[PDB]
Amino acid sequence: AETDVLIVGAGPAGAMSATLLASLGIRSLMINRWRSTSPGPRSHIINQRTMEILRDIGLEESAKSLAVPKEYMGEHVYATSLAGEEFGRIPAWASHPQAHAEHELASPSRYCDLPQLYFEPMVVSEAALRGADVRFLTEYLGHVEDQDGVTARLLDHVSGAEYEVRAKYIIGADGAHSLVAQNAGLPFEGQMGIGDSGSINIEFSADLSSLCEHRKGDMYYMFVAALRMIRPWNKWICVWGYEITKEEAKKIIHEIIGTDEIPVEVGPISTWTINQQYAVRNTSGRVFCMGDAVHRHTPMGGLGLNTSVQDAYNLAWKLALVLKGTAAPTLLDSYDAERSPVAKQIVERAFKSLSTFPPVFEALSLPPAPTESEMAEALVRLKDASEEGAKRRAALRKAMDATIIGLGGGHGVELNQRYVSRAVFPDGTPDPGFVRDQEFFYQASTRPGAHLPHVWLTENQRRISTLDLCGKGRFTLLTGLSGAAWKHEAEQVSQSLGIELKVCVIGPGQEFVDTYGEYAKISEIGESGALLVRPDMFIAFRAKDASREGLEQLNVAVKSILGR
Amino acid sequence: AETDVLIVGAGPAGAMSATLLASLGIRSLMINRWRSTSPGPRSHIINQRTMEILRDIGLEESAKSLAVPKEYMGEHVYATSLAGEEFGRIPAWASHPQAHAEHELASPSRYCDLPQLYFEPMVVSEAALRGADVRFLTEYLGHVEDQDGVTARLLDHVSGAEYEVRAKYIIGADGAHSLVAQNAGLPFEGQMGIGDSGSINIEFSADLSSLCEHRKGDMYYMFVAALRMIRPWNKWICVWGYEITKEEAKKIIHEIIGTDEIPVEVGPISTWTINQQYAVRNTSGRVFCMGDAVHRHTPMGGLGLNTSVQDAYNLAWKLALVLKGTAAPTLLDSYDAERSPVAKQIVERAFKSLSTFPPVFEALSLPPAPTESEMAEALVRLKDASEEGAKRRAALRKAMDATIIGLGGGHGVELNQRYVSRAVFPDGTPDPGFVRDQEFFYQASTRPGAHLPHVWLTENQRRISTLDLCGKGRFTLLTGLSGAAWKHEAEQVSQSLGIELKVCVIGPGQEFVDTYGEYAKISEIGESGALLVRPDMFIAFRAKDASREGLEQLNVAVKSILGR
Amino acid sequence: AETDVLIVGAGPAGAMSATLLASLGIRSLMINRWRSTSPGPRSHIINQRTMEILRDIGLEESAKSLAVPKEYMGEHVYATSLAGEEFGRIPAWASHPQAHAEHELASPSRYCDLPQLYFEPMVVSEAALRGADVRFLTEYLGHVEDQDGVTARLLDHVSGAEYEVRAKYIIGADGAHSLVAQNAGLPFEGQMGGSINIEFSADLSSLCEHRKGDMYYMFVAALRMIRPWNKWICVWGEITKEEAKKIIHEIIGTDEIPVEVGPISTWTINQQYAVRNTSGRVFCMGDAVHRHTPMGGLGLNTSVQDAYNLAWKLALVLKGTAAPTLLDSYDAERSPVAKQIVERAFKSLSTFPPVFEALSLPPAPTESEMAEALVRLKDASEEGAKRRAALRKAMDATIIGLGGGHGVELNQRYVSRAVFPDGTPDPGFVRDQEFFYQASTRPGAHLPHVWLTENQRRISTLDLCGKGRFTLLTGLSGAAWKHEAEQVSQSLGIELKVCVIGPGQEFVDTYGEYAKISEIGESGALLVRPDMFIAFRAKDASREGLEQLNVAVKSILGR
Ligand SMILES: Cc1cc2nc3c(=O)[nH]c(=O)nc-3n(C[C@H](O)[C@H](O)[C@H](O)COP(=O)(O)OP(=O)(O)OC[C@H]3O[C@@H](n4cnc5c(N)ncnc54)[C@H](O)[C@@H]3O)c2cc1C
Ligand SMILES: Cc1cc2nc3c(=O)[nH]c(=O)nc-3n(C[C@H](O)[C@H](O)[C@H](O)COP(=O)(O)OP(=O)(O)OC[C@H]3O[C@@H](n4cnc5c(N)ncnc54)[C@H](O)[C@@H]3O)c2cc1C
Ligand SMILES: Cc1cc2nc3c(=O)[nH]c(=O)nc-3n(C[C@H](O)[C@H](O)[C@H](O)COP(=O)(O)OP(=O)(O)OC[C@H]3O[C@@H](n4cnc5c(N)ncnc54)[C@H](O)[C@@H]3O)c2cc1C
Repeated sequence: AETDVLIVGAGPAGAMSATLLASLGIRSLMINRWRSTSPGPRSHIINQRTMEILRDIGLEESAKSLAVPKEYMGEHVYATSLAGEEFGRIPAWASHPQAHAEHELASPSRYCDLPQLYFEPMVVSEAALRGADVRFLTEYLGHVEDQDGVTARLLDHVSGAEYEVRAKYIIGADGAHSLVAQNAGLPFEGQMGIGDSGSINIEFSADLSSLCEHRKGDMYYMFVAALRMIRPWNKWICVWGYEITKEEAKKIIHEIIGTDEIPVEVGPISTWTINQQYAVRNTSGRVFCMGDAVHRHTPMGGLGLNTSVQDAYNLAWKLALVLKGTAAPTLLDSYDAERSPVAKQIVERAFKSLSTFPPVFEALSLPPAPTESEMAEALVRLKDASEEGAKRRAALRKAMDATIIGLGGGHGVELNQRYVSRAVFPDGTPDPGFVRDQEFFYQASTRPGAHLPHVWLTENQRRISTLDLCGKGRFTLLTGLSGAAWKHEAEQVSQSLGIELKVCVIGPGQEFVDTYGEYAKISEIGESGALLVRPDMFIAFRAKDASREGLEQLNVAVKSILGR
Repeated sequence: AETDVLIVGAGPAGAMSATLLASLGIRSLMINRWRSTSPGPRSHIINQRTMEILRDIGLEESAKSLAVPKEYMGEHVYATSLAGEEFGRIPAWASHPQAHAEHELASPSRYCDLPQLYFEPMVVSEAALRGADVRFLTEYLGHVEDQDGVTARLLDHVSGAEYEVRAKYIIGADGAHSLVAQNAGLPFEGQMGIGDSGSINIEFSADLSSLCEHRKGDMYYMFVAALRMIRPWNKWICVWGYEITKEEAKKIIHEIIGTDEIPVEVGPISTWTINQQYAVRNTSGRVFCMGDAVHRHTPMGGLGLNTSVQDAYNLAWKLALVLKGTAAPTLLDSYDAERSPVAKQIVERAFKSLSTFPPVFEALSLPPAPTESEMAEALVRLKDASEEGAKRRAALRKAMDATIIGLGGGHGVELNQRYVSRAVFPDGTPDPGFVRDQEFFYQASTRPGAHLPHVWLTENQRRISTLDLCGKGRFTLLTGLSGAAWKHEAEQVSQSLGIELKVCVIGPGQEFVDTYGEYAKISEIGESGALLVRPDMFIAFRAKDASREGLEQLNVAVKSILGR
Repeated sequence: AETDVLIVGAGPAGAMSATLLASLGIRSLMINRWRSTSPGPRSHIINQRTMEILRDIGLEESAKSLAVPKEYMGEHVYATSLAGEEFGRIPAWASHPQAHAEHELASPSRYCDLPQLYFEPMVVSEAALRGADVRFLTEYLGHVEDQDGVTARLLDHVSGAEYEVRAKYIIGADGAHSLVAQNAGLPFEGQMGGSINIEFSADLSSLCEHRKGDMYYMFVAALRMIRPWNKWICVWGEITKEEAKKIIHEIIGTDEIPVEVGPISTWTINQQYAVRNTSGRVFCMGDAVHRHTPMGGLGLNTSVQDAYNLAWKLALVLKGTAAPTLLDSYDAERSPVAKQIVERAFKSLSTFPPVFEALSLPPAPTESEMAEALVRLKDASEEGAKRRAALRKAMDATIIGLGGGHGVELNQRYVSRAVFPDGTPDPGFVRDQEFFYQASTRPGAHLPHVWLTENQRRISTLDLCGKGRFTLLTGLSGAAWKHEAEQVSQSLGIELKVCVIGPGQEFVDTYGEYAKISEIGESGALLVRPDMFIAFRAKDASREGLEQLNVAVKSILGR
């Protein structure tokens, strides 16, 4: 067997890698050890960046059809049981109107709930239909790198046969115990969170619409076990901290529903164990790891799947340009530089969220483990008509509010990627800062290294996002009428370098129109300046004006970005 | 390699076979020669029976989310071009209110438009997630039957390796040139339709919502080329009768749109060639063929995919009962008996529809091939203010009306399955007839051999169909309060035979309630009578009353149905 | 004071009369004794004919905004209480798919639920905004007819003043104790044959949303939706205390939804119909000429249709384009509708009693008697079967009064001087004419609905017509009709629009459903009154066919 890229792993990072490469005409073989995509929905939260990627490759409309919308997600209930009395609620998944506005402003896409159970086959299917070879029941066993490519050895769980694959690169998308990361010898750090422990996950079916429809929520937390909607509102899952459990789980569930009179049907029961670590480096020679393979962490914030897919989006177009000989192999160095700091920041963030929960119990004057008599008292203490009862209600409210960082509040974490690499050609301006907390709030930036900011233009008097002008596996140059020279400069650069760069001259009477003036407003530069946008939506070059010197630079920057 | 059932082919008949078997705990391996599910949407019409199957295995809600609804499908336009003047319209896909009522009455499910492009991965994915092994890039080469099973030889298009699979049965779901049907030596009949010829199919993208949204339709026919919505209303395909075609197709398209000012983007271009035949027998020893493998025909009526899936639904539960030793292998004889007559009837029906089109041209006083001057005159002749112009307008209207048999009018064809086999235990009543034309109109029947009729009951004051009580890979017995004895008779029969049969006693204060009285009305028998329903929704046994003799029979009928 | 038409009464028949007359440029003065439109919800069902009238004067979209749509309306529950066990359901208001199809086929409009409480001000408002003078707190006291008009005496409940109004005609829209009908001396018949109504508020959505119904009958008190699902009224067949809340809790079968008891009012019908609706210059309509049970909700709907029949006639006569003989048709056509609806509404009362007999229940049941019958019904016996079937049969038969009388609603058949007969015999109803609408293009019938297109958009044959004028429908081969209609129009001084339906025309028979429903050649014509009724039908465009249009119009107009 021979391919250009062997993709070990078929979860979110692998499938997306296969889909993007195929889209770019790169031959790839993607392998999974197991029979199917993943039996249970491990991750459900889809952030804006993932939706943006889905939009760019034309899969957002399917993702949207399938997924529960944002409006359903908002009501996060803390309570004793589902049918019991609430302690309080918090506006999760950006459902507070101010959060929602900040959310809407940051992207054309929105939060939805879409379980991995559904997300994966949707992407594996599209990988297959696009150029990509896909082969499950096939186990990566190891590989040996030489100067020209790699040779992987595979074990075929249908035939019993074993075989080799020759490839130019290997992507290690092989999950939380990446054998590909071991064999490439990737250093890992931040091993210690607390003592290693995970969770237990029980799927079930029951029609609790009568308890959910007035107060629609992605999750309901009981003091700590979580009830998470899989479909609204009949498919569910109970999660709690941590182990063999029988069809007694069915009592636990009843007690988590606070009532034993909805018919329940207990599905599968799985345990999730996490050792929290991030790879210091994600690349070794011809090997590139991504997804859980380089960042292993708590589910808090649901950053994993989303960061996993973004790893794939960073790498794909880079592999493709190198494979085609339009970019030097040095281009592949910026994968580690851009995407390695994201791996540490998200493991650290996901862990830090866990510490926002104890204060909820403290507010309740509760120990880490509480007797029901203990918990029943805390509820009484909470309806106390005294100033001490006030202080207490306020303390609980403050404690609850603080958990939001892990439940839709980390907009800054989701969006604020800053890239420093050879891939990103610096424009000479200093880094401006975040005016506000950079974990809670997205700050739009057009400085090289930042994601292209969203704003609405029109095409045929119809709204189109600045993002929809870009991507599609190519470089795009955005300017305005006074920067007409960019067209020509971009033509000469594209001929000489054998690369595709589309230029869009936004303005009145043009194909794309700055009809709300929001482009002029967000660009940070004169009408005649230009922004150059990577196939992965990131700005790699910024021009203040169309002046000759400004025009001359474009070539220097592209060459530099390509390693040429 | 070893499996119980080798499934050659991964299209609609194979995937559905794999999904159902897996659901029944039967080990299966399903193989496809190619990289992906199918690149283009060959078949889009999903009839009620398919929707019913999707409902029973819990995939209807996904099918529905993904698919264009019935209301969109109705407006069938005949015209010169999309932007030109209509000749007339017909209420396609049962959009006439009387058609719609007949439609709604016949099933809990409804027509939708869902291209194969989407349908296939949805089912292949669910097969995989359920027990089934699935392996693409693997070619069936032949097999040799012996007394105990079969040995297939496979060619692996990734490894280059070749290998054997041992299986107890083989399903030949391998399409219009089934190698499995050749090797099993299946006789084929009705070879001659006319001279063998097919069609050319051009995918394209364009935003013709401005020409489609006021008059929403599944297809637009131009005098004969068809414009078919893939997604509304921006993805499309042109089909005409028939050959290399370049990016000139793009002119053809413009002329089929009647205008050259919507931006068009020309996708893939494929040719469909059909030799119309049906297999006289679908079974030979341990081999069972289904789908296009046993019925090859015109798309008129879109019966293929739907009949293909129904073939799978007939067989699966039968294989499973035999594989488990609860049924004799004789049980497998009724596959040919029930499903072979469906194969001939649908090839013949699909062909016969083609002859409803010429009279449209005759009404137009048009030759088989017409010069534009010829066609432009016919339009003039049609606005003529004379009695001869009247006769002409009426003739065209009559001609157009008659095409409906192939565009949603064949409800009888879709639903009127009648089964005679060992599987179906006859109750002694004669065959009642169809009061109305049996190709246009569904006639509900509870006589053994017919599909269980749909009507609404309630469960928790919520509507539930008689169909939702049944299926799930088991036998179900429906009766009423006065037939309480059925419970016990069914218990004794199920113990002694080692089989699952669920009994539902419908009535007031019961789990399921005949709240509209529609069950009493549709059942054709006293409250105390029983209907026994196969896992495939077909009635196999009918009891007039709970009398001892009536009660004694149940055992005789089940034994007989199982071959025991 | 002076006006052309004094409209006594401001309910549905009066307001609609004022609105239509104003629309036709006729001066009218509509009065009403009371402060407001009516406080009570009263009649709620709006049938297709009323909806079509609302469509024609451009008020359907507003009617549809206010109203509960048909899809809410279908689940008719019979039960012990709202929160108790159902006996069964029936598909009310044409919710059975076959009923629904028959319904949808008969008209562009559909059943909705819109309480009088809302319907009335919407129409009184539109009367006022269109030419009409409207004056509440003003009581008709009597009148005296002479040769040239009438003089009504009015009592003004604001000023205390009393005053005279001179008018050409008087419409007696003054309700179930018409003083206008008494003074005109209208004979009444069918004097051969009261309810209490309690409004309340309560959020019973938890009991109603999975089973969406216009009404819930308890065994016999009715729960009726005012707004879904927090507004309610309890009806059954005298004083009441605040104990009324107690009755309501037991009708809800539970006392745990907060309830808020609104007004409490009694309805006391005396069932009669007027043999004649017209005397000299007086014309009565609405409850004034047909008084009956609510069964079928035909009253309001028939009331408005009375107004639609008369208005364009008064207008034509008032303008001198029609002889006063044209007014004679109003009794000829509307009076048989008045008897047929009183008789129908009463006959529906007979269906309910069997439902008890199926239950082996006395007319007045005790809670134990009625607890036994529910046991008797879950019995696992052949005699339990016969009984569950007897109850189902009994329940099914009530549907004639709950959406099943489509024939009653639509099957109007006018014979009179305002309908020019075409020589064909009356064809019959192939099916029961109380349950099933039968479309007809024979003169005397309502113009049948089918869809044409205009700009490739669906438009009903009805939308081509009306608008207070005569319309002539034909096809391309009947092009001569346009000229014949112009000559006739000029000579008679009366507007008649001609529509030549066909390919390349303004209106197109795009589905061929016109050719199919018309009953005549492409070159034939149908002439449609301002009230949607066919008054003339020609088979083809022959000279004799053409020459007859003028005879028919002259004849219709009385000239
Ligand atoms: C039970 C469970 C529950 C979870 N719940 C949540 C949650 O509630 N919220 C949340 O945010 N996150 C959750 N996660 C985390 C989530 O699954 C990860 O973020 C995500 O699946 C990792 O993406 P990935 O594609 O990098 O890795 P994976 O999705 O694990 O993909 C790795 C792939 O590589 C394949 N593979 C592994 N080894 C080999 C080999 N030797 N040869 C060939 N193929 C191989 C595997 O079969 C797999 O298909 C959960 C994970 C699990 C297991
Ligand atoms: C281009 C095209 C357009 C069409 N358009 C329409 C339309 O507009 N309307 C309509 O009603 N119908 C249409 N059809 C018909 C429709 O495709 C069939 O009804 C349906 O796909 C057949 O179902 P099936 O699963 O039995 O066969 P298929 O879907 O053909 O499945 C057969 C499978 O077996 C596999 N296979 C074949 N040989 C081997 C082998 N030796 N080893 C292993 N695997 C093998 C194939 O890869 C394939 O996956 C179209 C068909 C085509 C090809
Ligand atoms: C309490 C009640 C409940 C009802 N419930 C239902 C129901 O549930 N379902 C149903 O189908 N039908 C019901 N009806 C019937 C419905 O109200 C009638 O069909 C409808 O109101 C009659 O329309 P109308 O305009 O002809 O009469 P009305 O609506 O009574 O209009 C007559 C108008 O004339 C005015 N008037 C009377 N006398 C004089 C005078 N001397 N001077 C000036 N003005 C005068 C009155 O104020 C009134 O506004 C109910 C009627 C009542 C009274």
